[PDB]
Amino acid sequence: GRYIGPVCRLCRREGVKLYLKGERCYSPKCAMERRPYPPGQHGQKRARRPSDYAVRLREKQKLRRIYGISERQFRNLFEEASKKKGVTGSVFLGLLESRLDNVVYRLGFAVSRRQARQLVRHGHITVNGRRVDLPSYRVRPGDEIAVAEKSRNLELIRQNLEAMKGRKVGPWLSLDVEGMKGKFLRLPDREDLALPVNEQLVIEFYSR
Amino acid sequence: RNLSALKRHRQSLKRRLRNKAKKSAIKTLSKKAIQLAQEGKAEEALKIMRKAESLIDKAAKGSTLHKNAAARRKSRLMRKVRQLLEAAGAPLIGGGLSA
Amino acid sequence: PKKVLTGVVVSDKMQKTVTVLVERQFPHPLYGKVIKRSKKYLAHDPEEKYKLGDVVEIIESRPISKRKRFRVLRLVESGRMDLVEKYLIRRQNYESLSK
Amino acid sequence: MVKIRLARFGSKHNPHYRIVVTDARRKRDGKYIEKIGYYDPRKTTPDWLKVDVERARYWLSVGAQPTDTARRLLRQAGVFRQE
RNA sequence: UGGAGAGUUUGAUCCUGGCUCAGGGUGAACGCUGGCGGCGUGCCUAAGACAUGCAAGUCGUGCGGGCCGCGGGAUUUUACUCCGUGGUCAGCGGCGGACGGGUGAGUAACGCGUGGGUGACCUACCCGGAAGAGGGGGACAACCCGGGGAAACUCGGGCUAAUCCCCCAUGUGGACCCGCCCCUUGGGGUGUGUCCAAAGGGCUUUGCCCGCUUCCGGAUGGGCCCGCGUCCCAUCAGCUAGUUGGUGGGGUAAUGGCCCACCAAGGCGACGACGGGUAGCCGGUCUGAGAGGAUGGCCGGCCACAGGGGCACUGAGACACGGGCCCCACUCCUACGGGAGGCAGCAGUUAGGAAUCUUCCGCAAUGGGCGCAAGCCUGACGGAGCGACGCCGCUUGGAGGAAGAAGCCCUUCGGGGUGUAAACUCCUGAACCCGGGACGAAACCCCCGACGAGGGGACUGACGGUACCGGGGUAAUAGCGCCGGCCAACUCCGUGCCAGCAGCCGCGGUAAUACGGAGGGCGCGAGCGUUACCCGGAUUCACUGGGCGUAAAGGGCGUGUAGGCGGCCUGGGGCGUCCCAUGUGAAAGA
Ligand SMILES: [Mg+2]
Ligand SMILES: [Mg+2]
Ligand SMILES: [Mg+2]
Ligand SMILES: [Mg+2]
Ligand SMILES: [Mg+2]
Ligand SMILES: [Mg+2]
Repeated sequence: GRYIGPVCRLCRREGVKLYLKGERCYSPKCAMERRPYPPGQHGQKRARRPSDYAVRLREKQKLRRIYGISERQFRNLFEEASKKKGVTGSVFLGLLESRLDNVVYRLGFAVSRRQARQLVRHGHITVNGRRVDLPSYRVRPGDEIAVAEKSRNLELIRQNLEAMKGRKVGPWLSLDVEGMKGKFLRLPDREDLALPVNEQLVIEFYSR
Repeated sequence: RNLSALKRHRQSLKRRLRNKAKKSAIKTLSKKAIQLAQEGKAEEALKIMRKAESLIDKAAKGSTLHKNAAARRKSRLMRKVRQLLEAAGAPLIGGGLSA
Repeated sequence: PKKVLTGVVVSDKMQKTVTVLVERQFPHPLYGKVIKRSKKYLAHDPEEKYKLGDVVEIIESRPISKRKRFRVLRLVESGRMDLVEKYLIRRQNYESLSK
Repeated sequence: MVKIRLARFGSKHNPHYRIVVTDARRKRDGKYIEKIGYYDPRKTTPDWLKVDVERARYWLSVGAQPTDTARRLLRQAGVFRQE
């Protein structure tokens, strides 16, 4: 599954900073500072006036590329969201936002989603104490998301969790910094997220 | 290649034979009775009917003629006999008929 | 409940039997319009009683022949030779349809 | 001779039986006359045995034989326990 | 909670209109590629042919033997004989072999679906209730002695047991005829008359267990019948002699031309008979905004078939896949007379084919057959194995890291690109190694109690040293398609109407974003493409929802048959239509 290749490289093309590295994509480039244009031989020749289609494509590309979840998986989540009760555009967001790998990152245990995903695969995370190694794991509200006491030692867990000492966190989350753990309070309201992304267009890409 | 329940066959044959046999009596005896009534025979034609009746009932004790194929035969027979006797004169002596 | 059908007698040309035309009508599954449709039944009339042009009720019955499976329950009204007329002409149209 | 017996639902390495009255001659997982309970041998849930005992008593009343292991479950839910 | 359209007829336009693409699906196959797991799934073709093993038995608590043992007795003389017991082999006798499992050939039909009927019926084992088992008699295998055959086998003679067969009794009762009563298709009740029961076995032995007989009910399972529904062709229009009905038989568990005799002359069809083609039907499945279209593989239900064609026997049940008989076609044995056989059971072989699995492991679980039980049988089944065939989860790293190596590609020779990508620093640690290690299994049974209720006890795991838990631990796989427009993605060479591309429109004739290569780019990712097929879009068969002056389409015109349609008022009825209740609509699926 999952991407694996040049990255603060779509921080590019998709036209806008995705923090996919995070740690660096904050400081003289998401690559996106030095060259704010599409990749490849042609990427700074005069923009082609893009089609109604193109537009819708890129936009979903953008959104998906942010959580680095794969097309297959992304699509399933969307269809899930459609058939579900309530405003489908939003719910979808709620749902992507419930993936453990994302929440691990939203809580700050890692500095990126790709790094966050690894901490999940490698047993470093718990949910309500019991261990969980699925990035795709669906976090529901009331769930407690711990660092694994056995993992609490490593230079990484240290550095990132220390970094959090000053830091503020998601209205829909809570985070006790000392005891290396978070709570997932509620699923995020569209407003709570600041995503560089117009979801109504994504819905539109899954019409025709 | 040797299924020992072809024993079932062996018995089936024995049973086939025992049945065949009982039934043959029943037929040949009924014939006899209705033939005798066709000739107006108080004593002798019932005397025989009465045997045939019995022989049928017995047949229905086990597998031969079970049921009310029994009952059918009895009915058909004691109709046939009864009618044939009033179709000539003479009514009386003995027998399995309610007068 | 044994089905009860009501129709018109269009044949007494058989002993102890009548042919009864039962019309039925309903909405057509796809096209909506209420359409008519009918069926002849051969019904049991043991006292050769009902005649050409009677409207009768017909009742679901223990079989009498291959195709006799209804008995004539009662009579609704006599006379209706228009209905028989309708059937008969429709029947004769048929010659004027081959080669 | 009709039967109270087990009927295999669930999946592979995931048995869940249904406790059913059915004709003796019918296939294991086939058409039954009534469901009257269930049973999860691996006890994965608090809810691992359940039996409609009024119903179990009816079918017994009309003479259905439980399997040996069906009756085991039946007894455990107190079908036979009297006074 | 639901509905997107685009390309292509012209110099241009509007319109008709077809073709084509974008989406979804599949038991797939094919190409390039291919790491791990769970759960599904896998002969769509020849219902062709099949080597081999296995797929249905079991009961010694129904019965008597044969063969191999062992042990006791009678006689004190050793031969002969009685009893007990262990193997083992069939036989008689039971219950099962009609289930389970396989296939879709045939079937356009009461086959299926759905709703009803049976006063026209059956149901072994199970449950409940009423009442019984008292006398006699007989035979056939086994075993023994003969004969025929190469073999399959087979003919005769003699002995014998029983829960095997018969006879008499008893008749709770039931059956039948006739009558009468109620009820109404053959449903109950009643009276003469007649007829009909049984089997024994075990013992923890006078009192229990397993059985037997008659009958009334229950339960489950089935037969038969009926209304409605169920594909294409009218370039198939007439069809029919058991034909349609009757009366009387026969036959069945039971109705019925189901069959037969006799009589009558009828039955069916444009609302599509008859004929031809195709086809198992459904629950469902896929698609669609829906109406609809398409479909019926896995799973569940029904049906039908067991090399092809007949047919009956036995039985509660079969006209019986692993029973029987005959005809036919094939294969095998044959001493040429005769015989054996039937994977559309699990594996497997071979043939056909674009294509479809292991001659595996286990009865541990569930379920089934016999058994009082212990148990035995169970290729049903529970698992494992092969295949990216499908779905789902996971990996091929994470954070740093230059105004930015080399190489390669572009270049107005300044430079621009691949690119934070690599290198390189730290970090984590798929795989792999070590240690522990399941649930699935508590019953049958035994003990206590009372063989009940209830309590106590023991045996048992194919999967499997697997899942899962703990410890250790290596930076560790990327491919395929596409970049003229529709359609997301552009440049240099090569090539010169060639070689080639191509879903449609169309590219190529020396400057090709369309061919081939390369840099770069878009898309998806253990996959990606291709081909085939289904629905979509297609309001392009238009019910929802189309049309016919010139686009395809008004019949050359009438007459009027069936049929369709029918002004205004009032009344009955209540068929259509509408409403309330109620039954039905299994499970799976949704
Ligand atoms: Mg053109
Ligand atoms: Mg033109
Ligand atoms: Mg042009
Ligand atoms: Mg067009
Ligand atoms: Mg048109
Ligand atoms: Mg024209």
